[PDB]
Amino acid sequence: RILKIYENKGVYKVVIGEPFPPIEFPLEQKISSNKSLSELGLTIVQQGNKVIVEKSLDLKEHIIGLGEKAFELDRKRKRYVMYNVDAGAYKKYQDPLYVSIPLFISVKDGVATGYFFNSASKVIFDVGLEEYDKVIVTIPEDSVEFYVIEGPRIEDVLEKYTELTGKPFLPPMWAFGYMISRYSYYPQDKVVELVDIMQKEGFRVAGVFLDIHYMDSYKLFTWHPYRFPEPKKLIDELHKRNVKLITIVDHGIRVDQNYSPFLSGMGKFCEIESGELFVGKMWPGTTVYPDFFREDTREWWAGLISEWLSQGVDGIWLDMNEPTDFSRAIEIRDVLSSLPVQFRDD
Amino acid sequence: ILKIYENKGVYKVVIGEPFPPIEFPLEQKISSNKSLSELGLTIVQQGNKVIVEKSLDLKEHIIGLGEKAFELDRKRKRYVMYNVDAGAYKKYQDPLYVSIPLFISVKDGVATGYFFNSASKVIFDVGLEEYDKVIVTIPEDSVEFYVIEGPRIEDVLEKYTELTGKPFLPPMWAFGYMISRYSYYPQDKVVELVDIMQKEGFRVAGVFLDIHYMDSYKLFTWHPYRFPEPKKLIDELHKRNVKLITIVDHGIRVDQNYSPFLSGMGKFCEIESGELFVGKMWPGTTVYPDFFREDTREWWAGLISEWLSQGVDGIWLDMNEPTDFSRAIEIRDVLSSLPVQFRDDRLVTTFPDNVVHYLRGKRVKHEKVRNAYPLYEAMATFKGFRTSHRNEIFILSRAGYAGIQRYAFIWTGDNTPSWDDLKLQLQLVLGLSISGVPFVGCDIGGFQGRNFAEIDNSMDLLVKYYALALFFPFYRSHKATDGIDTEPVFLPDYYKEKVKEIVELRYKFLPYIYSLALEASEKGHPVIRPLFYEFQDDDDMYRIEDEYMVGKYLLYAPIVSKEESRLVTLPRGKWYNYWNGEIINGKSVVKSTHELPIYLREGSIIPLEGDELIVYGETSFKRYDNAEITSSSNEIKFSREIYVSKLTITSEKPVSKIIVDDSKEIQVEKTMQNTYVAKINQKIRGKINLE
Amino acid sequence: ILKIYENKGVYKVVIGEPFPPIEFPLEQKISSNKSLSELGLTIVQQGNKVIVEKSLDLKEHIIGLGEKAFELDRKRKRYVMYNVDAGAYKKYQDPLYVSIPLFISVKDGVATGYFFNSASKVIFDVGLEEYDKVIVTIPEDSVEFYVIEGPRIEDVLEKYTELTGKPFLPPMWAFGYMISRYSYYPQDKVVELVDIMQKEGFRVAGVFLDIHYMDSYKLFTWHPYRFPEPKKLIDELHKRNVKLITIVDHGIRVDQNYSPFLSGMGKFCEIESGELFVGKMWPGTTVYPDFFREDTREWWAGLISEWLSQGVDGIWLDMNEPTDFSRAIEIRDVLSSLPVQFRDDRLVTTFPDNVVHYLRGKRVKHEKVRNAYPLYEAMATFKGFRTSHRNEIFILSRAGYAGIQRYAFIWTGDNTPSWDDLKLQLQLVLGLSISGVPFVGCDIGGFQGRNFAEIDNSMDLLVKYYALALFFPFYRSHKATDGIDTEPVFLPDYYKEKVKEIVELRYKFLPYIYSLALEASEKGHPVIRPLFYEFQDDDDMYRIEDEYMVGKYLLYAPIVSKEESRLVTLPRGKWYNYWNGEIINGKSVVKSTHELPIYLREGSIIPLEGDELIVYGETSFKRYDNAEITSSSNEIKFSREIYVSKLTITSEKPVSKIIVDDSKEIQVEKTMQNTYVAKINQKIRGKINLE
Repeated sequence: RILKIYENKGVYKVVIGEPFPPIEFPLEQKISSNKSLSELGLTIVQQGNKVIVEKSLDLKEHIIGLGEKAFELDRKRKRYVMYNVDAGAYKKYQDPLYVSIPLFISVKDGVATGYFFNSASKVIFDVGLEEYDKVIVTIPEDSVEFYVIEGPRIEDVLEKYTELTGKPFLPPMWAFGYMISRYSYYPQDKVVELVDIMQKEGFRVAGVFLDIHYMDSYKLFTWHPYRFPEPKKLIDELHKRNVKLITIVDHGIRVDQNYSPFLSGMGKFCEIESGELFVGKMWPGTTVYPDFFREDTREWWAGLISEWLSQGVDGIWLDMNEPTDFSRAIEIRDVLSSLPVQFRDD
Repeated sequence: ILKIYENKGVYKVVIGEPFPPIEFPLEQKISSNKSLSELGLTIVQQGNKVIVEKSLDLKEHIIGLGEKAFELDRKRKRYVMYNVDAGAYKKYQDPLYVSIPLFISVKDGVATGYFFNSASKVIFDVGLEEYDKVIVTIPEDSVEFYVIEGPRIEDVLEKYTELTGKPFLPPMWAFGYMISRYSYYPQDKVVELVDIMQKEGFRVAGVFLDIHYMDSYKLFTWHPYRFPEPKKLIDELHKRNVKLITIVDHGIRVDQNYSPFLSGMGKFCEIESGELFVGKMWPGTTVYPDFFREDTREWWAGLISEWLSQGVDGIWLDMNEPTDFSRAIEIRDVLSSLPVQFRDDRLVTTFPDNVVHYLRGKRVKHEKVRNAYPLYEAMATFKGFRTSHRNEIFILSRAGYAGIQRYAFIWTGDNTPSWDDLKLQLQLVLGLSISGVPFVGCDIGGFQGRNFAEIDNSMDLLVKYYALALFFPFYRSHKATDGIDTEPVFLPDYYKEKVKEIVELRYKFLPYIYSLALEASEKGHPVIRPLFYEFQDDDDMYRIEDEYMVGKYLLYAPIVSKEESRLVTLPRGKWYNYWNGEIINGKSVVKSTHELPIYLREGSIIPLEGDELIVYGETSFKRYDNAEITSSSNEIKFSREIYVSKLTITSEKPVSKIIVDDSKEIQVEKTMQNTYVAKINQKIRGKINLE
Repeated sequence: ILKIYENKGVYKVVIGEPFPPIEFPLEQKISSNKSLSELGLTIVQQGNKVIVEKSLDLKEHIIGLGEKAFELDRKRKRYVMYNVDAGAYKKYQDPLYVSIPLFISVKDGVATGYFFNSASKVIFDVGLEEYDKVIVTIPEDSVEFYVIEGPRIEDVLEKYTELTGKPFLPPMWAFGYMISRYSYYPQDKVVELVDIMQKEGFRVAGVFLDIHYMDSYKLFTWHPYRFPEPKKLIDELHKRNVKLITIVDHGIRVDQNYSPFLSGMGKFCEIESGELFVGKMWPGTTVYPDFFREDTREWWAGLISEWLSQGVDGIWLDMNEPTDFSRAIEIRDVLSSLPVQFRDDRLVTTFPDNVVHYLRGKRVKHEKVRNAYPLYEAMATFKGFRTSHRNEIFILSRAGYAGIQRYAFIWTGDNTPSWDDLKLQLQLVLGLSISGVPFVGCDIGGFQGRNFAEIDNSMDLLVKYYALALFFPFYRSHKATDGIDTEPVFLPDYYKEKVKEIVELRYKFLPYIYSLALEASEKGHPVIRPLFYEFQDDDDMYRIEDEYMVGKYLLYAPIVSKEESRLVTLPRGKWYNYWNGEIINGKSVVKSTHELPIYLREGSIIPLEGDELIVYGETSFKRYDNAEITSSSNEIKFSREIYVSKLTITSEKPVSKIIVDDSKEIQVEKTMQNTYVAKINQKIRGKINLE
C-alpha cells in the first residue's frame, strides 16, 4: 500500500500505489505535502485491482462537471460511467457518451474544489446514488493518481486544471464562423453550386465539411474517382469564394494489399493479447487501427495528415475515434440474422 | 344450483357452492323470489368457469373496476382483474396493482352495482366481445356476487361499503404533507432534510423510510451503519413533530439466523407438492407468509406491534400484490448471454401457478385467491396496531381487493412524471375512489427517476403535480433512487414559493378534507369524486376527467397543461368562484381565473383552518369533530357550541349584519362580489341570523 | 514462501500459507534438507494459482488419479479433479464422481508418489500440454503437497495410507453377494424376492433399498403405503440372516413440517450473500447440510444413529458429489418450448459458484473445497455408527476425496451395460484401488435400464459381469427402474446355474478376500491390484488391463469377450492353473482353459471356505482371524492352533504323505498334475511336514 501526497500552487497530487497514467501531466514545482487524506476529507481503499475514493456529500452541496453527460448540470443522484462509446441515436439520460473527462467540481458553502482522476479506464462516479451522503469514485486499476484542485471560485479550479492538463489552442477566427455540412455533399460540382447559392442569397459561409462520401471506398486520404476527380479544382474554387474546406478523417485503415497507408503503417497498428494485429470492421470494411499511444505511430500519422493538408485542405474532422469498431455488432448480425427477433442495442 | 337472497336493496346471487376469498356478513339472509331475468342477468356454468351476462345500451354508463389506466366510463374494453407489479406503467396498461371486482351501471339515470366476490382472475368484458353486452367471466366453477340497488351512485357505494366494510378513520396528520424517497439515509440526513424543510416554511406531517433503512433488506431490522441509533432518529423526528412511516415488504429472507424466518416457520406459503414456496425478492432468496391463515396473521400482528413499539408511526406495505421475482431472474440467468431484447411480461412477476394457501382451513390454489392476499396482509397489519393499543392508525398499501378500505390508504404506485401522467393519475385515483377506496393519492412529482428517456423532470410540471393533488386524501412526494432531488427546498425561489403556497392552501382546507374523511368512515362516501358522482343524470359528466369534486361542495379543475388558464365545465346549478366571487350558472363552459380553478356550489359549508367558515346556500354538514352545521334562508344553526373565527358568506342578496344567538350583533363587510365577511371570533351557543 | 519438511520418506512441501480441505497429521516432521530441485520439481505462483512441474521421460509411467475412465498409465491427457454427477458416463469422459489428487511415478522401476492436498479443481496435465512434462495446476494461491518415497508402489501406498488414514475394517458380510434395485418395493415384495433367491440357492448377504422407500424422497422417513411396517420388514430380513442397507441422500427438503429441516436449521450451506443455499434434488426444493462444520457433523451423526437404531445395517450415501439440479431444471423451464437439443454439461449439476462453507471456523468458497464434501459426510456418517455402538460398519459412497477410505466403500456409479463396459469397470475399480481406496466394485449387470438404445441387456453379458467382479471387494447387482429384472432367479436355468456357480465360487474364496481386507485395513495395501503393482519393473505390465491380481497370490484374467477362451499374459515367475493343475513359466502368453481364468503364483497360501487351505511354494500369510501361516521347504507352520478341513498342496515334486505335529500321519492323494490333496479334518497345534 502506497500513498503519497504532493502540493503545488493550490493543487494536491494524490498518488495511490504505483500509477501508470494514460498521459503524464507536468507538475513542475511539486513538493511533498503535509496535508493528510483526512484533512482533504477523503477516504481511500485499495481492493481487487480497484481503487475506491470517497468524499462526503452534503444536502446543499453541488457536484458539477464530468464533461459530456445527458443529465442535469448538478450531477447528484446518479452513477456515471466514464467510457468513450458510439452512443448512436442517443436520448436524454443515456450514459456513457462519446467523451470522458474524469473531473468533477464540488461547490460547498459557495467554495469550489476540483477532483480530477487521471485514469482513462472505466472510471465510475457514484454521486450520492449508492450512498445518499457520499460521492464514491471507483477506478478499475490497482493504482491511480488524482488531483484535488483548490478554488475558491469555479474559475480558479478551471484555471489550475487547465494549467495542469493544457491550455486550449487558439484557433483562427473563421473556425467560429457559420459552417455547412452534410453526410454527405457530393459530387464536387454540387459542393460549389451549394456554396454559390448560399452566398448569393446572403449567407456568409466560413467553411464546408466533406463527409465520408468523398473518399474512394471509405479509404482514408483518397478521393472518390468519380465524385471528386478534380480535388485541386474543388479546393481552388472554394478558396476563390473565401470558403474553408474541412475533410472528415476516420481512424480505420482498410486491410487492403494495395492501399498505401496500410503498407506504410505496418508495424504501428494495434494488436491483441496473443500477438496478431487487431483486425476489426469499420466504414472501409475489414480494418486495422493505428496505435496512437506510440510516438512513432503518431509521427507516421502526422506525416499523412501533413501531406493531406498540403493540397489546401483547411481542417480535419476526426470522427468515430472513441475508438469505435463494428466487428462484434456485425458478428451478432451474421449469426442471428435469420431469427425474427429484436436485438437489444448494447 | 342457484340461490338468491335479498336484504336492504342487496341481492346476493349464489352459483353452485362458492368458497369466497373472504366472507362478508349479511344482516339477514332472506330468500328472494327475484329471478335472473328480472335482474336482467344470464348465467352459464362451464369448464370450471361461470359467465354472467348483462345487456349494455348505447347510453348506458359503466364505471368502477377500481385502479384502471383507462377512461372512467369503462365501455369497449376487456379488463383483467389480477394484482400485478405493473412496473413503469403507461396508460391503457392492464392489469395494475389493485383488483376491485365491482362495477356500477347507470342506465336512465339509475345506478345499480355489481360486485363479484372472487379474488381470482376475473374478466370484465365491457361491450368488447359483444357490443351490446357486459360479459363477466369468473375462472371458478362456483361464485357469489351481489346486485346492489341504487338509485343514486352514492346509494350503491353506501350499501357496498356496508357489505365489505367501512373505511377506518385515520388520524388528521395522515392527510398532511408527506415527504419520501427511495431512499432517505443515513439517519442524520433524514433529520437534516426535515430541518431544512421546516426552516423554509414547509409543514411536514411525516417522512417515509424506504428499503435502504433495513439491514440487507431484512424486514424489521435497522441497517447497522446507516441507522446505528434508530431510537435517536425516532426521538429527533418526534421532537420536531414529524411522524415516521417505515416501508415493510412481504418477503421473509431464507436466512438461518434471521429471527422472523425462524419464528414464522410453519406459517409460510407452500407449493402443491408440499415444500415451502421459495422465491426471490429484495432480501434475495425468500419465503412468504400465508396471510390467508389466522395464525400467520396473528404472528405478523405481533411482529408489527413489536416494530411499532419503538415509536414508528405508520406502516407502508409494498410489493404485496403479491410480487415475486424468481421467474424473471430465472429467464435472465439462462438468456443472460444472448444479445436479444426480452418482452416485459408483467404477469411473470406474480406468484407461480403451483403456490397454495390455507383459507379457512381449506387448501387452495394461489390463482383462485391471489387478489385478496394484500387484503389479509393489511388486516394482519391493522391488527398489529390494535395489539399496540395504537389509536392513530396509518397503513399504506400498493395492492388491494374489495374491503381493503377497512385497513389502508392506497397510492398509485410507480408512476412516470410527464404531463400526460397528470391526467392518468386523476383517472387512477378517481377509479379507486368510485370503487370504495376513499383514501388515495399518487406520488407527487412522479416516482421514476432517470432510468429511461421518457421522463419529464421539469420544475413547472413538478408544481402542477403539487397542484393536481391539492385535494387528494394522500399527499406524498416520492422519488426513485436515481431521480433528481424533488424536495421543494432544492427548487429555485420562483418554484419553491409556488409549492409552498399550494401546501399552505392544502392545510387551510385540511379541516374540510378531514371532515369528508369522517364522512367516508361513517357512510362510505368517497372524499374526491368524479363529477358524475354528484350529477349522474347528466351524460356529459361521464366524459369530464380533468375535473373532480371534493366532497359534495367543492369542484376543482386543476390545470393539467402548460397554459395559464383552461376551460372549465360546470355541472347544472350555480357555482361560486372561490377566488373572485363571481357566481356562474351551471351547465356551461368557462375560462378559469386563477392558477387553482376552485368553485363552490350553491349549498355548501366549508370548514377552514383556524376555525374559519364559508357558507353558501342551504345545506347540512358534519365537521370532523362531530359538530353539525345547517344553513337555511337566513340562519345558521349549530348542533353544539363551537368557536368560530372568521365567517364568509357568499350571497347574491346583500348582507348587512349577523346576530349571534339573538344577542350580539356583528357588522359584516363586503370584500368582493357576492362575498360578505364577518369577524366573529367567539363561541356560538346555537345560531346566527343574517340580515 | 516455501517450506519443506520430511519424515519417514515423506516430504511435505508447503507453498505460501495453505488452508487444507482437511489436515493430515505429520508426526516427527523436521525441517527438510532436500531442495525443490533435488526433488526435481519447479513451482510457480501466479494469479491465485500454483503450478507444479515435473519432467516426464518416454518410459516413465504415471498411475493413480483415482476414478478415471482411461487407461491405467495416465500419460497424454489433461485430467480435471472435480466431483461431478457423470450421468450415463462413457469411456474417456472426465471428470467423474471421485477425486483423489494422487499420482505415482514409476521411473527406472522406482516408484514415487505425489499427493496434492487441495479439494479444488486441480488439473493434472500429464504430458499433454508439454510432451516431456507433468504439469499440475492448483487453482489456489497456496497449497500443500507431498512427495512420497517408494521405492515399491506398495511402499508409496503404505506411506500415503499412513498419512491420509487406514481403511476401516468392515464386517465379512459386507463382501457378500448384495442384491439391489432402484427400487425394490413395497416391503412385502422385498421379502418375497429374498425368499425366492434363498430358496433357489443364492446366498444373499444384504439387500439395498433405494429412494422409493422414503416418503416423498424425504430422508429418514418410510413411505406410508409401501413401507407401513418398517419394523416388520427389518425383522423378517434378519430372521433370514440378510442385512438391510438403506440409501441416504444429502438433500434436506425445505418443508415446514419436516423434522430434519427444522432441527438442522443453522447448520445448512449458505451462499456468499448470506441466505441459505436453496437448490433442487429428489425431495424437490432442498437445502444441504454444511458437513465441513463440526456441529453439522454431530447433528447428522445423531440422525444416522437414530436411523440405525431401528435395525438398519448399512448406509448407502448417494448424490454426495455434492450434486444439485437447480441449474439444470432452470434451463429446462426457460428453454422448454424450443425443439432443440441441450448440450449435456455435467458440470451444471455441481453446486453453483456462490455457495460457501465454514471450514474450521473459516468461511470458504465451495469451489475451493468441493471434493472433500463427501469425505466429511462419510465422516459424520461413520460417527453415526460409533454413536450407535455399532462395531459392524458398512457405508457405501458414490463420491470421495483422499481419505475417504477411512469411512466407506465406493462403487463406480451409473454404468451402462455393454461388453466395452467390462473393460471400463476394470480400469475404474483398479484406478480407485491403486489410489488408496481398497473397497470398491461396480453394479453387476450395469445400472442403466432401457432409457436409450445403446444398452445391452443380453444374459450372457450379465453372466460375464458376475464373473468379472468375482474377486472385487464390493459385489452388488443394481439396476435402474426401467431395466429388466436382473436377479438370477428370473434367468433361464442355463444362465441361472452359471451365476449360481460363480457366486458359490466367490463365497469359497471369501476367507481369502476378507484376509486381504484385513491387510488393507492394517497396511493400506489394496485388495485387487493391477499387475504392475506386483511387477512394477516390467513395462509390459502397464498395458495389461483385462487382468488383475487378487492380493499377492492370485491372478485373474476374466473373459471380457464373447470368446470361449482368451489369451492370458503371465508376469515373471511360475504360475499354477487353478483348474487343471498345469504350472507355466512366467513372462509368456497362454490360452485360457476355463471360463474363469485363475492362476496362483509360486509362493501362495489361500484360505478357503470351510477351513479349506491351498498352499503353493514358500511364503507367509496372516488370515483374517490373526492366524499366521508360513510355508517353507517341506513344512507349514501355524502361529496358533487352528482347524483344517481339506489341504491342497501344489508341487512339481511328488508328495506322498504329511505329518501333523510330528506325530499323526495322513495319506495324500494326487488329484491332478502338481496337485496333492490331504483330508485333515482336525486341529493343528503348530505344524505340518510333507514327505
